[PDB]
Amino acid sequence: TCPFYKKIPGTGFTVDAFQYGVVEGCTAYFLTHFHSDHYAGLSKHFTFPVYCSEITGNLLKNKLHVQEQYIHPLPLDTECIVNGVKVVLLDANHCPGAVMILFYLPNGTVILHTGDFRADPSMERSLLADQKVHMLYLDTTYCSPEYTFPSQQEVIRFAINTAFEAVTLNPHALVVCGTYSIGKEKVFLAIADVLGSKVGMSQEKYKTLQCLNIPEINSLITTDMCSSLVHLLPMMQINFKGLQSHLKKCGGKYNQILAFRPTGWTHSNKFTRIADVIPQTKGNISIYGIPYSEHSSYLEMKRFVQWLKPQKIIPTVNVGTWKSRSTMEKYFREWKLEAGY
Ligand SMILES: Oc1c(F)cc(F)cc1-c1cc[nH]n1
Ligand SMILES: Oc1c(F)cc(F)cc1-c1cc[nH]n1
Ligand SMILES: Oc1c(F)cc(F)cc1-c1cc[nH]n1
Ligand code: NI
Repeated sequence: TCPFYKKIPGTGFTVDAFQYGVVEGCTAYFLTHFHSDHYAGLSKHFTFPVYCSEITGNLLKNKLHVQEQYIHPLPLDTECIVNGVKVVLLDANHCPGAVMILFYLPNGTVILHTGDFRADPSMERSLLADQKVHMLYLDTTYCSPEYTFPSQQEVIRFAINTAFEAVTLNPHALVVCGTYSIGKEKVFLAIADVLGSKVGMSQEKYKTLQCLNIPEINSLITTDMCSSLVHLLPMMQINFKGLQSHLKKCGGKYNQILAFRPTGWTHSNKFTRIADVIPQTKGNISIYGIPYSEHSSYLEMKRFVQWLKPQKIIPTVNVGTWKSRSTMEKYFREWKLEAGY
């Protein structure tokens, strides 16, 4: 059964609620983004209205085969009326097509649902600047002060410089990047661009990237592996055995692999700085774990919430244990007392 934190009270709306069968009284199902834990349950047999971004709608149509008649794409930054209720979609700074949703309830209450997001000061000059938000449904993935990591720009600078140095020293080196979902496309696109290469990948991954429908990505991707010196593989293959196996298939074209595993936060962030990061190495294979996050750091989250000044916060991540729930509630109270309430 559908949990309380996925229902929007005083409406017929749910958010990211496709794995619970027919939800009683739900007239419209919102989907914040195309990640599997959020879309779980959608297929060609779904017959209720789905509201989402254009990019999310492209993925629903082509990857999950949802019928066109049930897909309702909405433009960003635009007041829209859905089943008698004013809504706005805002960029979430997560993966491609990811949104936050502002709901203007009939009773005068205003709700912001962040979906998954990476909070940024630029959100302080969105349509959020205008008015009061009563309730915030918050992506609390990294809601603890130990969760630190660098900016996306700093991580990409490291990856570009590392890859360019390696291939300039050894023109016969291959670069490999791991993936298991949409998001983090900058890692492989930025490396390919500096090396003057397209990114080679499976037909299935090519299809997914096409669905994003953006010319710059299309110009840098191919299914012809032999023509490319940056290859994408499933994240599960980014290990010494998997990479050894892959190098055999390349027909003596390469004699070294440099590989990148984009992760989220890992405990090595507590000790090491991005500039001091070193790889795991075995013979002619090296693997770098790089902390490229598409979720807010603790400090980014705190800044956003202290700016927004919501009356109530409902966490949507780490909700399963009493320890997690208690810890998050203590941070929200600290932030409030500091902020002057
Ligand atoms: O995600 C992107 C990326 F990684 C590289 C790029 F050039 C463009 C995008 C993008 C996202 C939405 N519109 N365009
Ligand atoms: O955390 C808050 C903050 F930083 C500023 C603010 F105005 C309110 C809160 C809050 C916490 C729980 N309910 N409201
Ligand atoms: O363990 C707990 C529990 F069972 C119930 C509860 F409300 C809180 C906790 C907890 C643990 C650490 N901090 N808070
Ligand atoms: Ni996500």
